[PDB]
Amino acid sequence: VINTFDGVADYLQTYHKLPDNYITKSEAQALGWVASKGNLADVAPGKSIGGDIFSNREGKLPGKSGRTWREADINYTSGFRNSDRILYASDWLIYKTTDHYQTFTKIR
Repeated sequence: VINTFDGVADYLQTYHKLPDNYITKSEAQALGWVASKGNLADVAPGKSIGGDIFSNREGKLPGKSGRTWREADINYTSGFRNSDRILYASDWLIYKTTDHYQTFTKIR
């Protein structure tokens, strides 16, 4: 599984897409995922949540018209989701978060 920051970021860059292990929460919900139960590994073995649009409500991330930000879970294996996320733009700027969207740092 390609679920590490470096794996995802190198990948995102050479393929312009998320690796195979990711699904959206809506997708995830459709196969039986309940956030309150921390059961994703059960309904969707070996997958993590990633590919939903991050709204960038608080302008912490570089803005531009035509630019869309997207999110994805990092270092997930089973249980409750962690606080680790990767944020990628349509123009392919990659940022990381480890504090649940509070602070962002450039990775690519």
